[PDB]
Amino acid sequence: PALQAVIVPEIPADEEAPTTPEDPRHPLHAHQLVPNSLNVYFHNAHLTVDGDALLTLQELMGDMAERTTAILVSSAPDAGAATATTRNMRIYDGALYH
Repeated sequence: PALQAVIVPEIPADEEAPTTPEDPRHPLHAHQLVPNSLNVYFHNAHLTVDGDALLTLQELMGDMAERTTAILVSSAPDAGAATATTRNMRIYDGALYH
């Protein structure tokens, strides 16, 4: 829910795409910076991105990631050391999906 706040402007038709952050037409200008938006989080890092750079968020949104979950897997010991008494004890290791 913090990701939908893109503050790219409505560029007038048949106009050049601004690149420097000194003009107000740039999305990283202080005039077009509302708090709790992606532009202030980019400016806190002081990185330079364009209008289409933040416009790629709306098509990056097409694939979603639900939530991270914990996976604990286990298996028997390997066939090089699998005997009648080692098969009782298994190996237990865990991982983090997403």
